[PDB]
Amino acid sequence: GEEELQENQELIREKSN
Repeated sequence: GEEELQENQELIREKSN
């Protein structure tokens, strides 16, 4: 869940624009 918790906030900002 950790990778989908805080780390998800990175890919949703960058890998989503």
